[PDB]
Amino acid sequence: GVPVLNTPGSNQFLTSDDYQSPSAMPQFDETPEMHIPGEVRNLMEIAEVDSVVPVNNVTGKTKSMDAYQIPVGDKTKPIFSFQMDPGYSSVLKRTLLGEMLNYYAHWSGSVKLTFLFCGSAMATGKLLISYSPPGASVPTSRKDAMLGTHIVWDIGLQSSCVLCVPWISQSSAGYITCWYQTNIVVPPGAPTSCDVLCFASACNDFSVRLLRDTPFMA
Amino acid sequence: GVPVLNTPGSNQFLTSDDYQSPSAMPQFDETPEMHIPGEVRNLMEIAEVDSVVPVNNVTGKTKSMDAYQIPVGDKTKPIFSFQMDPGYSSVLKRTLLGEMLNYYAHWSGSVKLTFLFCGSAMATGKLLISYSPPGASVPTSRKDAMLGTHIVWDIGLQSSCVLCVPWISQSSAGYITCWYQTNIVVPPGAPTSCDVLCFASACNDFSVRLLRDTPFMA
Amino acid sequence: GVPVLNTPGSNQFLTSDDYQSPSAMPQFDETPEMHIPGEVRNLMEIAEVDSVVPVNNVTG
Amino acid sequence: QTRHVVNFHSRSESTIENFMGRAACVFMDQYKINGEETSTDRFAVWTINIREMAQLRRKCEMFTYMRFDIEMTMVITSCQMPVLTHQIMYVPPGGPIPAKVDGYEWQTSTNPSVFWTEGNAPPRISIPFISVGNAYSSFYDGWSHFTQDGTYGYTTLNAMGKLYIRHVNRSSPHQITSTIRVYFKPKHIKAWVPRPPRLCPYINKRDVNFVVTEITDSRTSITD
Amino acid sequence: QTRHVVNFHSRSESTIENFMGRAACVFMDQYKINGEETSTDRFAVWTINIREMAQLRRKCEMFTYMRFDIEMTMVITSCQMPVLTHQIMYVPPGGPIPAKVDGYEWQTSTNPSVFWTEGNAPPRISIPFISVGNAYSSFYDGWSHFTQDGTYGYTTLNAMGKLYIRHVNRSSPHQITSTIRVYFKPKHIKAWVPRPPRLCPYINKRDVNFVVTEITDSRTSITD
Amino acid sequence: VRSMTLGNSTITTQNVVVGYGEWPSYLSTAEDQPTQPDVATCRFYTLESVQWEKTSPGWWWKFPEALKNMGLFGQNMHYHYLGRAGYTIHVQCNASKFHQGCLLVVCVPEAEMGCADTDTTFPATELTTEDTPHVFTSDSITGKKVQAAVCNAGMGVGVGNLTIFPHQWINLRTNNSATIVIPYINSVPMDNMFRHYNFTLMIIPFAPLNFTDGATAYVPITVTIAPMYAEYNGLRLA
Repeated sequence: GVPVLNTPGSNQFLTSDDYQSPSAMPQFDETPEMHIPGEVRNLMEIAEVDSVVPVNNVTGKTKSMDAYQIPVGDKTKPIFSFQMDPGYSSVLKRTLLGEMLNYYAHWSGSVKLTFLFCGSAMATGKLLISYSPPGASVPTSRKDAMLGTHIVWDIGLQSSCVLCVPWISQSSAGYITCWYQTNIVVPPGAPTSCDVLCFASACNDFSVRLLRDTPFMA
Repeated sequence: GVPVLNTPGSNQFLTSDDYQSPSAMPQFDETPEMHIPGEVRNLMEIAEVDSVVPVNNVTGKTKSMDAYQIPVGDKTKPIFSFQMDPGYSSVLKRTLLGEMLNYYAHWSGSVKLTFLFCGSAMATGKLLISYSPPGASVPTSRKDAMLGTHIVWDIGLQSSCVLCVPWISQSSAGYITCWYQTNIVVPPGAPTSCDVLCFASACNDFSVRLLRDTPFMA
Repeated sequence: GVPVLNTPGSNQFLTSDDYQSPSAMPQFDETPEMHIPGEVRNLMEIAEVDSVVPVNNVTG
Repeated sequence: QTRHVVNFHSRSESTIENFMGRAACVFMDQYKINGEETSTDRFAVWTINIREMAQLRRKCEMFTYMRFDIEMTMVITSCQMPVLTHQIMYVPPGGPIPAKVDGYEWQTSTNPSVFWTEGNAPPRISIPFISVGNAYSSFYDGWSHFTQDGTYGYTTLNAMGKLYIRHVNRSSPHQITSTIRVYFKPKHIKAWVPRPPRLCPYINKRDVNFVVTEITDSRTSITD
Repeated sequence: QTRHVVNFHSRSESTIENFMGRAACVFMDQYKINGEETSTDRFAVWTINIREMAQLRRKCEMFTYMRFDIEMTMVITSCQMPVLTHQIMYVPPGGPIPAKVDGYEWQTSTNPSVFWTEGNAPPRISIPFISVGNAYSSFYDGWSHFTQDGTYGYTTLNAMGKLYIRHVNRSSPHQITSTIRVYFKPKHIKAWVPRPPRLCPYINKRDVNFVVTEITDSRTSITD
Repeated sequence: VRSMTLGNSTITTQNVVVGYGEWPSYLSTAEDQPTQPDVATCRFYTLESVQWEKTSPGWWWKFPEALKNMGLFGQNMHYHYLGRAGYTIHVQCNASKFHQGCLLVVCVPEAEMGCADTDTTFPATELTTEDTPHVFTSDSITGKKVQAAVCNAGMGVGVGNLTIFPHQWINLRTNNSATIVIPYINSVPMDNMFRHYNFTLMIIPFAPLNFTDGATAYVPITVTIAPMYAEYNGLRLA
């Protein structure tokens, strides 16, 4: 019949191939597909969902829900500060963003952060959210944070300030520090100490290349 | 199904084949190609670049940069003389021309030579550059070199004389000798002894067929 | 993929076959054919040439 | 390593078929050829489920509902004769199982089986979407038996079958101990209802029970 | 030999794909099958790089930047039984490596591996352009760690992966010593920024260090 | 005679070798956004003049970080960790009419140099001394430093066939000035300016300087670099 000749690679089993498998049950006709709500067609649709970031993950507050709460209410040291990279960072590694990025080796994109102030409706103050570029050093003072990139976030007007941090990739990252511009001003009835929740997702669109096994599972 | 029959040569591994290799990472999408300056699309684009030829490669002057310098400034013996073949010639075997030709067994083409006079701007003389055909014998005198092919290269007018030597191939070659037509005439201020650099490349287009392993590497 | 089945005569070496041999030097481009005088395209062009016949081939 | 300009724009490797559809070894087992005519060590079983090893199990728990064809390719070895021929019998969810290597179930016409002889390419058997419902459920917050009886969390919709494997050779002069490695692969996979990733380590292969684990790794202060 | 009229006009053999794209043996290694359950002599490694043997290394140093798919075909032998089946596991640059022949890394779904049984055609596995950048760099005049730390000349962009090779057979009655010959081949190769050829001999396989060599072979006088 | 000016730096010049036939250009994304300084950066940075005697074997500079203390370009290297530029390089020689000699002015992208005694490395301050040039040597040397013998310039290649790169001959018989434009050759669009040396301007005297007992005993070689189309990463939020 047809003269064929087997190339190198015949009668082998490459694990990652896409050949036509001979079906064991050919007569069998499978169940018709109904419409089920909430289809996922791409993994990066999970990374685009905001989720609470455990910024206050200090040594004794990680098995409770005090990990998610940033205590607000000393103006010389910042409120919080963390590396801005969803991989290899204790704060952003178990986020929905940071967990769908540990399945991959090459990823690059931007990341948006939402700071929801969960204090009273009468508490009023200012917080200064500074961003350092990936090469720069952290601000040691509030003035040195003001001279860089910042957003003086008035709490009494808006209760949710949104960032969008670019240049986030791996294959020495940024910083999101936060400072007391003013103290929390509060009437006699409302409580003095408040909390700030944080969030993280993919800002506009996220690029991600090389799939691997996750490190968390043992 | 389809009646096939395996020919002789099935299930063998010919080293030089061009078969469709089954890709191990099919899902993987490779990095987009940016434009990088200076693309090579053919090896003979390296042979067409001029490069300095160590004509003065005598027994004690090959580990210094005195190999490249032809001393100018006795009219009975020639200044320099060498075989005109980029293979199996000590002068032209480590040139960019002569080194991309040792990767091949069959090559044929022409070769151009540039003689850059690196003396003073006041030194003036004449040099007679004779060419012997691949069968002919070398000229023993200046007159016998004048009766063949030559170019009386006036240094005081132009400082760079270009040749183009044809019939250069292997699968008993020419000669580029050089003679004192006149001595180097020099004013009282300028130095008396000068140098002449040489160059070599492919003249118009170069033909080359059978790839092999280079002899230099051990 | 394509369901094939090997017939009798697979993986054999018939001496007189005309199959596509895998070329060992694929990059190699052979020398161009010049015109050489006196091409033979058929053996019976040799038989049509006269030649002297040894009729007197006696024992000595 | 150093931080490079990772400049490209692609999410083709983040789709569901390029995330789940990867072959992974899910079942090693030994099975002899001779001796002990009534023994359970002359064949393999492996009830097919996604909760086999925790690396793949974690990926299937990104999503609540998913449907997919499976295309497994076995890799069978041998130790210690003639040329050996094997049999990999897939029984459907409604199917009789053998009790011994010489049971009559092995001859059931409704149980498809491949007869792979040693030396060739590995045997590949593909199984369509069997389930009664419209998708396989990774999680089932419900009770199998009505009125809150036993067996929490186990629905019968996400039953995929079993995979009985034996030598077809009746006997041998010496002992031959074959090893099989089943390479499971989802194919033509769709997935619904995303779900947060697993945080705690896995305890058992039929339940969701866990030990309370910390959220993230701890650091010294909030500002360092 | 004699000087003939070498009359033809061709430079198809001087293109980059017809100059670099040639299969050359770059890795011989031995690996046993049994004994020494915790040993490093039961599998092979070969971190994939172009700086393997000096004959090929010299050709890749004609050019500063180049990008190419690689398509290697192993040639596996054996000495001293059953029919043997091997496993050639390519791990990507981001990939876990085995420490022993029985490590769990061998079962990683993201590490593609071929299971070649003895007697068939040689196994062929093809790997695309992996690198993070836009080309592989033959030379890197720079430091891996910022602020001029150690490890000169080694960038992480030109990392290609590794190639772990073992027997899949768990044991054997006698000793079997297999030999593998990896045939590396660049494919679909582009090359930028030409570069002068190497003059001095090579010292070490991870650096450009050299001994000062003479330019050409010496002759007696300038005129002979 | 053309008096070029860029910003607040004017030089006086007297044909350009565009490296690899390409003129430097900008990179043209909201995920990563470059900043184009344009202001300053493009001015002429004249290095210290280099005296070329009869026994000088050569010099080399390693860029981009040879300009690490040169004004705003050397200050934007500390604030941005990614960048790229073009580096128009003028090389005058202003010798007399009775001096003779010849120079090879070549740029050599990715000049990975070799240690002097192999089996070890060099302490990273031997490749570059910012502004000042490391000279070559006439013979072999030992010690934990760069094998700076000419005939094997840095890379173990022949020094004669170093002409494959963007080059220019300065023959004092004919000309005195050289100019080379090097359009950022690299495998990644932007890279750090302290880790990676994009190219190595090395000036190598093939024909040695010569003169008589009345002339000046040296010829000062003047090097001038203009970083063109320098762009950096973004520091602002998106």
